[PDB]
Amino acid sequence: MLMPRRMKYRKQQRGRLKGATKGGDYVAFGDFGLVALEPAWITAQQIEAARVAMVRHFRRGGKIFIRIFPDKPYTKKPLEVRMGKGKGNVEGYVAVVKPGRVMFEVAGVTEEQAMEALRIAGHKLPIKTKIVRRDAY
Amino acid sequence: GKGDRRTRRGKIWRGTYGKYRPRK
Amino acid sequence: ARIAGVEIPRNKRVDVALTYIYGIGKARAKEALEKTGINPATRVKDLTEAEVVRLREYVENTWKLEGELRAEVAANIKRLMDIGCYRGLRHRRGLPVRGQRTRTNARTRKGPRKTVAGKKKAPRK
Amino acid sequence: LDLALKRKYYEEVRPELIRRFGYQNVWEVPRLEKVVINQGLGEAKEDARILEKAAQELALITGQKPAVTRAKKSISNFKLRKGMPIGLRVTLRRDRMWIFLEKLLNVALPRIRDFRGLNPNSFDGRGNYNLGLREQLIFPEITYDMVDALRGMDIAVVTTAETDEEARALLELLGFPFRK
Amino acid sequence: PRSLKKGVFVDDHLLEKVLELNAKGEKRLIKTWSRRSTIVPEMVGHTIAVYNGKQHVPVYITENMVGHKLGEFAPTRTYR
RNA sequence: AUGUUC
RNA sequence: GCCCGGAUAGCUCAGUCGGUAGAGCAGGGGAUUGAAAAUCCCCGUGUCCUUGGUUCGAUUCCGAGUCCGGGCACCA
RNA sequence: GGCGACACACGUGCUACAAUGCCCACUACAAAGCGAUGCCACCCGGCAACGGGGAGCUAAUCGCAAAAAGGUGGGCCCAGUUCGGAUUGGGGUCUGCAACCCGACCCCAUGAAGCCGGAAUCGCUAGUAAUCGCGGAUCAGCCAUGCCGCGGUGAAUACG
RNA sequence: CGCCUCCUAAAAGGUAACGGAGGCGCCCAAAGGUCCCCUCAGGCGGGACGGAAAUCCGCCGGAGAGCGCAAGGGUAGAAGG
Repeated sequence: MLMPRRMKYRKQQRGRLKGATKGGDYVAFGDFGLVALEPAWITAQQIEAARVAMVRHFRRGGKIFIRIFPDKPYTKKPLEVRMGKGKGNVEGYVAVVKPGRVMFEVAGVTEEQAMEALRIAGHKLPIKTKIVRRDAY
Repeated sequence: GKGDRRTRRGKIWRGTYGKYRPRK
Repeated sequence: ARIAGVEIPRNKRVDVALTYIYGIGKARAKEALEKTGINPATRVKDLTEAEVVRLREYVENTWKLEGELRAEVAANIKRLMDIGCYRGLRHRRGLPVRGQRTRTNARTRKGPRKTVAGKKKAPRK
Repeated sequence: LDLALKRKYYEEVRPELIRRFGYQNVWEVPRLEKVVINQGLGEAKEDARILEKAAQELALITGQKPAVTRAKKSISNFKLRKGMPIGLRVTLRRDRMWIFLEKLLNVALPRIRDFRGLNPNSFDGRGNYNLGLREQLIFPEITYDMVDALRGMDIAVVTTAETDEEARALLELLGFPFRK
Repeated sequence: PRSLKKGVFVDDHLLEKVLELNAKGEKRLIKTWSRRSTIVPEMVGHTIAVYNGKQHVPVYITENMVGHKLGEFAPTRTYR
C-alpha cells in the first residue's frame, strides 16, 4: 500500500525552464551526511528507488534527513510536431537540484548501515556521494 | 379530566378515599 | 408585581391569574388568605397594593423554588447516572423514569419514532 | 442629584479603599470610565415597519434618543437574508447614568428571573466586562410595558479595572453579588 | 413516601456478616446468593456480590444510595 | 356499464 | 487522443436566467382480500462526479482530469 | 434472572379535542347484591389516608350507603382555555412477615397531547340508541378501564 | 481575427513564437460637482436568541482591509468609509 503522489497541496501554475546554479547547500541538521555529485532536475521516481533498498536493508529500521522539495513537473508533448497546452503535467515532478547540493544525513546506524546507506543510495542514481563531518554543526 | 383526581370523576372510577371522602 | 423572578401575572382577579404558573401548589394560596387573608376576590388590577407587597416578598424571599425545582430535576436523574441506578439507564436512554410497561408508549423522555422493517413477509396480527 | 453614588463613593468608597488595600494616586486608582448600551436581533424587512416599532418604544424607555443602524442589502447573507441592519446604540456619563441606574439596580435587578444569585464572573481581565440579556418590563420605571412589543437585548461596561480586580471591587461595593 | 415505619425489612445471616466487619474490622469483601433488603451506611464501600437471577451483579456499595435499598441498583434483563 | 389470481 | 454535445434519490427524467429541489416510478407502512394482485392514504433516503473558483450566495458563469454520447481523423 | 424483554405494524377498551364544557355548600330518587369467625354504626386524632376504638346483627332489625345521574344559588366570556394527563419528584400509607423489577393508595408539585383523524371497517327499529352508576366471581392484599350483574334518563328512523 | 493586468522580456525604454494565468463591447444621476468626518481588515476577551459567523468594548495591530466589475500599481498626508 501507499500509492498517492505528493506535490504542493494543489497546482501552483505550470511553467518554467532551467539553469545550473552550479551547486549549493550548507552544513547540515543531521549526522552522516549524504553529499551529491550531478547537477539537474530530479524525479519523484529516482527518489523512492533509493531510500527503499536502504530502509529494509535497514531491517530493524533506518532514518536520514531529506533536504529539498518539488517545483515543476514537466512538458514533453506525447506525439507529433508541437503547439500549446502543457502535457507531461501530472506526469512528473522535479526538485531543484544544484551540483553537489546536499540531500541527506543518516543516524542511529553507524558506518555499518550508514556507510553503504550512501554507497547504495548514490548507486541507486548515476551520480554519487560522501559522508558528513562538521563544517558548522 | 376523566382519568384525573383531586375531584370525583376520578375517585369514582378508581377507588380512593383520602381527604376527599371522610365527613367531619 | 414581582412576588418572585418576574411575576408577569396581571390582568384579571386573583381567581384568574394564580397557579397557571410553574411550581404551583394552590395550598400556600389559601394561606395568604388563611394565616392572613389576602383573599381571592380582588381583581389583580387593583389587588390592594398592601396585599400586593406583603404577597410579593411573601414567597419571593426564603421560599426556594421555580428555578430550584429544576435543581432536583438533575439531582434525582443526574445523580443516578453519576452513580449506578438502573432507573439510571432509563431517564438516560429516553426511558421514562417511572417504571411501568414495555413496548406500548414512549412519549415520556424522548418521544415519537423511527422505523426499521420486518421478517420478509411479516404479517400484522 | 445628591443621593446614593454621589456622597456615596465621593465620601465613602474612598475612605474605605484607604487601608482596604494600599493605593497611591487619585486619578490612577479604581476610578471609572464609561457606560455602554447596545442591542441586536436577527430580523430585517419583515415589512420594514415592525423594525421601527422597536424603534418606537425602546430608546425613549431608557430616557435617551440614540443613533441608528439598519439595512445592508437584499442579499442571501449566511445568518438570514435580512436587509441586514444590526440594532442601535448610545452611551452616557452624566447623572442620567446616576439616579437612572440606582433604581434599575436596587429595584429592577432582584425582581430578576431567578434571584439568589449574581454574575460577577462574566469578567474579562481588566476594565472590560460583558453580560447579555432578554427582558423588558423588569425596569423600575418600565414595569410591564408593551406586551404587543417583546424582544431581546444586551450590555457592556468600562473602567480602569487593571483587571476584574477593580471590576469586582465595585461588585460588593454597592451590591452586584457573586453567583453562588 | 418510604412506608413501613420501622422493622422495614432485612434477613438474619447477612447481619451476622456486617457486624463481623463492623467488629473484627473491614477485612475482606464478600458475595451473595439471592437478594431483597434495604440499605444502610455501616456496610458501604465494603462491596460484595449480588448474583442476579442470571449472572453475578455485585455493587461497589456507596453513599449516593443514601438510605435507599437494593431495588434501584439491582440491574439485570437483556438489551442492546 | 369496468375488473386477475391459489 | 479535435471539437460540439454528456455524470439528479433506487433508477427511467425535468429544472431561460441563482438564494423555500422535484416528479414517474420507486420502496416504506396503514386502510383491502380468504389470500393475493389493481388501489386510496402519507412520507422521508440525494454532499445534483470528487476537487478547485465567484458572489454574501452556486445544481444553473468558471477550469481540471475519471470517466458519457455525437460528430471527429481524407488525397496524401 | 425470566414470558409483566425493544426499533417499529392490526385490534379491542378510557379519555383531550372542552366553553350544553366549569365547580361547591348544600340539598332530592332505582333495581342486584352481597353479611359470618362477616358488612363494621358511630366520636374523633387526622385538612386526609389510615386507625383507634366499640354496639348490632349472633342474624333481612345490627353492614356496605351516602348517593350517583339532579336542584339550586353562588362563582369563568372558545382561549388548544377555572381544559387537559403524560408525566416527573416526594412525603405517610396499607393487606402480604415483607411489594426495586410490578402492589394497590391518603395526600405536594408537574401541562405530551390536542380544535373530532385518510382510505376506511363497527352495534342496533324501541326503549332503541345513547347515559350516570351500584353490586358478582375471582386474588390472601393488585393496575379487573376485564367480562358478570342491575337501573334513576332516555331520541331516529325504515320509498323501498 | 480589437483592445485590458502581470510572465516570457536577458535592470534605461522597446522585443517576437497555434508559449502560462486571467479579463471588457456594460453599468451609474448617483456609482457624478463641492466641504467638514473615520479605519481598516483583524488577532483577544468579556459577554441572550449568538456553534466561524448573531452583536458590542477595551489591547494590539497602518493597510493584508479597501476604493463599480480582471489583474496590476497606488493608496490610511485615502482616491479610500
